[PDB]
Amino acid sequence: DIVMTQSPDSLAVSLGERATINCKSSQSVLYSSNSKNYLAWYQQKPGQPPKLLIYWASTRESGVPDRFSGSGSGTDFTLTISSLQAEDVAVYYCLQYYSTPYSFGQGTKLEIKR
Amino acid sequence: DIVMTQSPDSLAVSLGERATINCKSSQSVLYSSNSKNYLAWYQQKPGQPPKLLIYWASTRESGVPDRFSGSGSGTDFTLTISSLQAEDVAVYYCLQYYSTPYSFGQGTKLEIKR
Repeated sequence: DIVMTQSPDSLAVSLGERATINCKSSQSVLYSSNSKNYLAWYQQKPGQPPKLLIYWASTRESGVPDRFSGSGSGTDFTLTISSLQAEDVAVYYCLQYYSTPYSFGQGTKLEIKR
Repeated sequence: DIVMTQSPDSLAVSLGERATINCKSSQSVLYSSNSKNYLAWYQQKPGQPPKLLIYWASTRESGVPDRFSGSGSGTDFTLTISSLQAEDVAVYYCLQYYSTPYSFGQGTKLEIKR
C-alpha cells in the first residue's frame, strides 16, 4: 500500500503569484519498462467533483491551462501554478495509480492570500 | 475512514450485453446541504490513467457514452453498461470523494467471455 503525503495542507497565494504544492509517494511510482510515473494531480473546485489536471506526472489533461505544470519523478512530485487566478481556488490532490489500492494525498487547500 | 466494497472482482461479458457493477460505502456519502452523493465511477483502459465516467452518482462526464449509467443514493451504488462494446473492456472503480482520505472500491475487471 503506497502512501501519498502532500504539503502544505493549506496554502495562501496572492493573485498573479506562483503556488507550489508537494506530494511524496512512499514507494517509487516510476515503471522501468516504459519509464512512466503513475502519478496524477486533481483539482476539486467548490461544489464540483475532483477533476484530472495532470497525469504521468507532467502531462496536462486537455483543457487544463498551461499555467498548471507538473514535475518530479520516482517519489518526489511537484504541482506548480504560475500566475494564480481567482478561479484556481480549490483543493488539490495527488493520486498514485501505479499499484492497487490506488491512493490520494490528503489534499492541499488553496485560497487567495488576505 | 470510508470503505468502498465493490463487486464482482471479475466480469466476463459478451458484446452487446449489459454489465452491472456494484459498490457500497461503509457510511452514507449523501451530503445534506446539496443532496448530492459524493460518489464517482472511473474507467481505466490499458496504458491509460483512470478516466472519470460518472459523478454525483448519476451525472455523466461530458463525452462519456450514454450507455454508461449510474444509479443508487446513500450507500448502495450501481454502474450499468448497456450495449457493451469492445472499447468498454477495462477495469472499473467506484470512488468516494465525500471525505479524506478518498477511497476507491477494489475494482472490477471486465473481459470478453471465451
